[PDB]
Amino acid sequence: GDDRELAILATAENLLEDRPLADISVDDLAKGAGISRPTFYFYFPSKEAVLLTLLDRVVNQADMALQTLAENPADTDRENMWRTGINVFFETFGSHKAVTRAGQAARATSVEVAELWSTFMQKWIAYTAAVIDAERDRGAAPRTLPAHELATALNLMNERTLFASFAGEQPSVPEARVLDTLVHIWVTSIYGE
Amino acid sequence: GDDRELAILATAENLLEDRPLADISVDDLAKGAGISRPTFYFYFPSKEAVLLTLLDRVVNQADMALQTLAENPADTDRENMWRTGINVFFETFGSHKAVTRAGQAARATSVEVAELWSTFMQKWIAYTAAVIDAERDRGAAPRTLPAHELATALNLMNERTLFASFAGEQPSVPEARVLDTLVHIWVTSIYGE
Ligand SMILES: CCCCCNC(=O)N1CCC(C)CC1
Ligand SMILES: CCCCCNC(=O)N1CCC(C)CC1
Repeated sequence: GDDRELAILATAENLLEDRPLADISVDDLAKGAGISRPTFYFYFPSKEAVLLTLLDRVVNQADMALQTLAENPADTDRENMWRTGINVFFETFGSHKAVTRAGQAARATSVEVAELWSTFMQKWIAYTAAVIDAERDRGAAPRTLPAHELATALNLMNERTLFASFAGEQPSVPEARVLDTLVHIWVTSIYGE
Repeated sequence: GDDRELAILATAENLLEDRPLADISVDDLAKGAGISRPTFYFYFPSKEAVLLTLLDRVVNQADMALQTLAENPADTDRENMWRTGINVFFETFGSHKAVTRAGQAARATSVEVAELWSTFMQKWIAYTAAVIDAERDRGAAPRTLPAHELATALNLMNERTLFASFAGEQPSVPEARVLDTLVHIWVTSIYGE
């Protein structure tokens, strides 16, 4: 019923590991899901609408996990608090590299993708800034930069840096080193005078 | 003679302020340069080869300026040393926003662009790492992260962050705040324990 939808989504994610969206046809999506081309079009208006949904589930999965984290503070030092948080994005997006990769290229092309990306980045930065302000109220962090400006730049560091390594871009931090690399820069910029 | 070449380049840069490369024709480039379509094709094989050259001159201008900077150390504190360096990329790319913007989208499309980007990023990161290692040998910076890993992440922060503000992306640091924002994170991650 809507299992067909889930089949189209899985087919697309599987196919995107091996070629870009450009070299995948609706034909290829329908085939994989075991439906006709016109039945495909019942569920989605384009291959692009399939990417968008994929990215939507990845982004919301990241977001929900961060909500679960924020509701249950891990009992640990500040370094470990930040690491646990950044890890939500490392694991989540790192488990969906094809979708991550395709979503990011699609930003230049698709206004819906760009907006979806935009909404969640705003949210996570807002959250980052809230935690930093809390850390300054507490007395644990110095009032250096505007919290929102710092949060913005740290989050953009994480987008670029997580995605370069996920794609094996030259240059990039190796994936097995990227978590530590980011946490250092976060902790040191948030706590440093 | 090759003034026609310079005319094509200026026409393209002027046109790119107002629409993407997709909505600019070879016709539009030839017109602006005051040549025929076939004479255009004498000088460049595509609109894309025109972008590539544009980006090449922007990137080399950035690079040469950093070479001039490295050869003549500005006599100042460490914060100001880094700021002066990051400023080379702020000013250079910030004076060529249309080209910057178009080059970055073209990375997903054009393998020549991606490689050109790749080469210079490797160079600037290598330079960043060399300066940090020097700062650790001097005794001025602690041996925290692997210098090259740190350099990689800081440079990727700068790419993403400079270009988001240049494009007025939501979200982004405002352009009049981005220099200070970056220098803070650099100095604090390089000098911090
Ligand atoms: C895919 C990267 C998108 C943004 C990455 N943001 C990020 O790392 N955060 C968000 C704030 C949390 C407290 C943990 C750190
Ligand atoms: C367009 C951004 C590309 C990379 C930006 N790199 C950057 O800011 N650097 C390079 C190292 C210098 C010592 C100054 C700081």
